[PDB]
Amino acid sequence: MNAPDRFELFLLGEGESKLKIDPDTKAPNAVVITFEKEDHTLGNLIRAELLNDRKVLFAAYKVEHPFFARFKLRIQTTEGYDPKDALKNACNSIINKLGALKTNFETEWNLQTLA
Amino acid sequence: MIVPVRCFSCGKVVGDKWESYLNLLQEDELDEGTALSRLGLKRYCCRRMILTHVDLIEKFLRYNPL
Amino acid sequence: LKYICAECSSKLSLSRTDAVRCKDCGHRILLKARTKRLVQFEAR
Amino acid sequence: EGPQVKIREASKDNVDFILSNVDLAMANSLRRVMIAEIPTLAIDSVEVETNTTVLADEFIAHRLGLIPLQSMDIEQLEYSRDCFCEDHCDKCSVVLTLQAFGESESTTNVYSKDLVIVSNLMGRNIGHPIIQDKEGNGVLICKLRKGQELKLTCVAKKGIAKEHAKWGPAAAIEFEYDPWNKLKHTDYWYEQDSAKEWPQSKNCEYEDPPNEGDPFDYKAQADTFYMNVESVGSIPVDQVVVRGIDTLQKKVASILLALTQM
Ligand SMILES: [Zn+2]
Ligand SMILES: [Zn+2]
Ligand SMILES: [Zn+2]
Repeated sequence: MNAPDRFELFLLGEGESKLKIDPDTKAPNAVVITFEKEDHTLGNLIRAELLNDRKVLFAAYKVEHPFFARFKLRIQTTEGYDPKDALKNACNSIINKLGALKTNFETEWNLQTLA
Repeated sequence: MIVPVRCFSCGKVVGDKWESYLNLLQEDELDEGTALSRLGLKRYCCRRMILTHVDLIEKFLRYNPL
Repeated sequence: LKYICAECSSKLSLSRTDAVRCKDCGHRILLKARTKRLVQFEAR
Repeated sequence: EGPQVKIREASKDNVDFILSNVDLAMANSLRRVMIAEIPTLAIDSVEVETNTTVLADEFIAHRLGLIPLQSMDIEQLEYSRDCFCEDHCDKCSVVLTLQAFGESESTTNVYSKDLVIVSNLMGRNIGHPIIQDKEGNGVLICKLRKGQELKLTCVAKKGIAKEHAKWGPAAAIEFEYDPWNKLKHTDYWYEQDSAKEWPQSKNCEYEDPPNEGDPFDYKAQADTFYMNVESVGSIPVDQVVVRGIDTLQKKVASILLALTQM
């Protein structure tokens, strides 16, 4: 028997990376990325904010099969600007925005606690 | 059987509320819909469980094992 | 303690023919004494 | 600064609030992280030393597994998987013990407020089962009469809600945006009137009505969300919101450092 349990649902790659950097061969400056042990709860966020950035040209994620907690992501953008740099810019935007959200939340929570 | 712990849909703990919901119907003579409301279960996914759970455990329990 | 037989908690400790019809009871069906061995579970 | 936040009302167990200057994926991902990823503590493995009751053993296991536990200090200890030890050291786990007896003539209940902490608690606020009502009893486990016995050895571990619904703090969630359907992200099935045949949202009045005749504001975009978080009670609600935000950003920063290390 060899049917997988929920240990492989989110535990990062055992004897394995977290992500692959494979170049597309069908359009200039396109990379596909394979994250694993993740799903929509990260992929939709990265895709949406990366699309909010203006220098990119294409950004879309898909999950292949709900039996597997992996998903792909394809980025192309105009010349000079590296897709990996695009991705790291996107992550920095995300960390900044929601850190601001966090601090704002403790301020208002402490305010709402009367006195 | 006991009341379930933790409503299958939502997850809110149920099971503290059982004997309370009983004595809301024993001496307080209260209508049961209002009884669940005053018990404080305003979503209905939680509400179905207390309303429909049957208590077979005491009918089991009236044997005399050992 | 090896057998139960009944509603009585007659621990018969049976080897052979020590009134299987246990003394406080009158049963003759001899139920068999859940173990003392430690058991494991998994509350997933 | 950025994503402003407004509190409508709060209680011991639920927070209802407004979220603005934010994007849709941001809000939705916050929702999912809160519902699935918050680490906590729950009872996990159980050893029946002695059961006698009519109630079955794996009921006792499963129903034990669902009692919420005090988890303010959850970050202090670490996972059993990552732990340097083996077999539940105090610095990765906690131990629980239950005792019951068919004492009385009438049926005796076994409430959650009977199981007691045994191992080293090391001064961190962990493991005490929550008593929500005002009558001392926890949540009901099992009933006994006059001869039945329970002797339980229990071990709690870290766990997260993704692989089991034991480890959830979430218990419910609420979510709403554009209660007046100005964004036209839906249109109403109806037979005489959309307006008559549908009840108004409770959150209608916090935005103005759609002014009746102005053309379709196509360039607009979703904002101003409506959240209501309602924890089970294993952890305070402010803590669950802030921890969800924290763990989402921890995830994103992890992917960032993995990329840089590649
Ligand atoms: Zn429910
Ligand atoms: Zn007998
Ligand atoms: Zn350990």
